[PDB]
Amino acid sequence: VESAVLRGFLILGKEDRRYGPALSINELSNLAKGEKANVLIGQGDVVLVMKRKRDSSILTDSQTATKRIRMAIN
Amino acid sequence: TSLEAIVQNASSDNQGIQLSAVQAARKLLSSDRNPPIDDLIKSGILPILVHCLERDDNPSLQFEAAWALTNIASGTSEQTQAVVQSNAVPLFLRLLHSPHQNVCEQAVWALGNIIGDGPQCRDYVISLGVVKPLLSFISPSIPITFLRNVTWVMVNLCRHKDPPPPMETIQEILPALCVLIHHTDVNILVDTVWALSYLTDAGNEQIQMVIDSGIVPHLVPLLSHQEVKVQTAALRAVGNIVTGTDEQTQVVLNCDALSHFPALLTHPKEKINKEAVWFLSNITAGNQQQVQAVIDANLVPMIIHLLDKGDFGTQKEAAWAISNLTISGRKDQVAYLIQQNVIPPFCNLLTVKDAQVVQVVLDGLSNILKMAEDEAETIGNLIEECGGLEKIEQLQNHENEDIYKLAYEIIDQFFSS
Repeated sequence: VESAVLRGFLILGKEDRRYGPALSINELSNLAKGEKANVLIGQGDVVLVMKRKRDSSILTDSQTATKRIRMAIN
Repeated sequence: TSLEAIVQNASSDNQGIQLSAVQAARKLLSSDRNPPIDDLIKSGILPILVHCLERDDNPSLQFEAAWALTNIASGTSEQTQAVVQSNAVPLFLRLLHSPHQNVCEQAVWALGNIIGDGPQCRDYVISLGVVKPLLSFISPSIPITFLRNVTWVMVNLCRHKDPPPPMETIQEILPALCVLIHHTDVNILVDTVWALSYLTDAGNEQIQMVIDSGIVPHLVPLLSHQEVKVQTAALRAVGNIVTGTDEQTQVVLNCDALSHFPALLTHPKEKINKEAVWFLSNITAGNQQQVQAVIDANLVPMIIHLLDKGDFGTQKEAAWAISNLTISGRKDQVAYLIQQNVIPPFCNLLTVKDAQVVQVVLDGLSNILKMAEDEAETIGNLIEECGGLEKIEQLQNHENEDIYKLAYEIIDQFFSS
């Protein structure tokens, strides 16, 4: 059960507390796409993981237009 | 005819003179791509322009003033903020109930710039109740140019995921999207789909809203739209969905999503390549039925090809796809991967500078080896022959101790006599 959850996550390495206090394997399924977390995978076993369903690259040239000026009537 | 003169005549109690002056201020604000906005803001014209919105007796003046304000708000955050700090926003909302289309439309436009400035501005314009008046304009009798502006503001309303748009907004906007996704106009279609992007980007709860609306069977087919701008956005939208749960992912696959991917994996544009394998990487992170579906759709060799000959971006996405399959899949599913010659193009990525990719490849190799049991040596031999072992061997350096440790254990468990 617990290792099935973890099959959705990439173990990156040692705990990195930049990413908060260790989580439970059950709390792991509350992450956002691509989100890194520290998780407790056994007694005295805390590692950094990344979610395998991932985030997208930042768009730039692809359609944005947040603000638009009106140059003329038509 | 100076700026200081313009602000003076704009104060006149006469309306002809005033309108003329406000028209002049608008003209200074639409003469190029870098208008004298800061100067206009400093002239004291802002409160005057704002008060003109009150003038129901003069739609020309309301429209001209709104136009000048719109252009000031099209600028930087500080310049947009100057407009909202003049208390313009509630008057724009008022003008959305104007019986005159010109005034309505310029109010919509100006509000779009203000909404687009950020989530706080978005939330404020929303809380005053912009969405329902906005979406009411959507009718078949509305002029396309008007409708394009509405749909653009609709996007801005959906943008920013921390904090994401409120429940009420999303529930209002989704059924309007169901309508607009059927439009033939390309600009509108693009916006409708980008609004769905952002909606699906706020996470799994919002994705369920998009799914529950019934819009996805109409969205997946836009992966093959003749218009690349539509495809790019539909790829992002549907792609966001399949970062959701397995059940959510399945909703998309059941709309025959994977049939659309040969033409994206071989697309001329590398950006489309990259986003296509990104998408597919999120599928190989699914269950076994979903890994099987990628295989059955004959997509793996195009993945391994892009993994081999693609630009770095697409290769990065390709390695994840492979690695994700390597832990999602059955034994035979991985066997297929190997007999499709994944081992050499996968190993060649161990040289790249992006450390994450390298751990992702190393993680892949490790799963492959721990999974193929009698074939550990057999696959060990594949890794070695393409020069992978050589690449793994010298990843045993300390510049990345996570990479190091993983390189060591593979070599200790699988390549030590």
